[PDB]
Amino acid sequence: STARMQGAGKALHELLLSAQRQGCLTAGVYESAKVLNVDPDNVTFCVLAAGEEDEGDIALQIHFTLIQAFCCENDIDIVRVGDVQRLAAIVGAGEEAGAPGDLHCILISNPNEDAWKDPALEKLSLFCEESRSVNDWVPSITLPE
Amino acid sequence: STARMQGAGKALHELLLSAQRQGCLTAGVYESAKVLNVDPDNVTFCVLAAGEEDEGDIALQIHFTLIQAFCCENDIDIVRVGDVQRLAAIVGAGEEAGAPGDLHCILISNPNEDAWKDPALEKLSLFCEESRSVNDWVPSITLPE
Repeated sequence: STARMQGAGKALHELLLSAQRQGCLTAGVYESAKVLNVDPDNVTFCVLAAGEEDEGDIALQIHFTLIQAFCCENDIDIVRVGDVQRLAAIVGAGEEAGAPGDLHCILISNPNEDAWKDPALEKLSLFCEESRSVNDWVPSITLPE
Repeated sequence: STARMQGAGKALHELLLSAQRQGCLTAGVYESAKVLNVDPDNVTFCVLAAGEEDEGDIALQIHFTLIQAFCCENDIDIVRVGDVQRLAAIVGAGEEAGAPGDLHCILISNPNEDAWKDPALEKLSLFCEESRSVNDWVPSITLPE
């Protein structure tokens, strides 16, 4: 895989960990929708995730369409991951109350109102900008195993 | 009911008819989500509708939360109606292919790229502005019978 792609997986991986450790990681569609309605101005990155077990989920795809429309109109960087388990493992760092019931959508906000100069976030911001240039608005990232 | 409220029902009723006649009325969540992703800049009004038959529909409420978050962040006037049948009758003007499968969400866009100086639209725009002042972001309108 490309250096850019490998760099994306690492950057997203790192971004997920730092965010959950800083308590600025929102998990699940329901919770993400609340945040987009309550405090959108502080959202800095969005990850949509689904797998073969989700194919045929109409409501979920509508959610992805709505979440994508929002992030794009608000200049929120958004990517997609297809390895839900790999994602569950990463996000599943703290004391899971069983297993993050829903990881189909993940939002990351900045702890402070001002910008969050996180290197991984800037790395992804450039990665998305590049995919956007070829009209790939919700590019997929392959998380490092 | 208040003059303002009665004026809202009439304005929304009129707005619905003019819009469907001008082919700038999008019906249903799926179609509305597509439009918000394809051409949001031309959406001028949003109506969410549901009834007792929808209580317990989780996916639908998430849709309402996402649609509301979008319209609000984009300054799209949004209201809600609880009389689905009354709404079906109004929207059901043309040759229905059975019955508008989904009227839970309705979008209205302006025929031209420029503003749409429709009197009913301006009437509702003021009605929403007033409800917004008392933090009522998705106010309900009672359609005239």
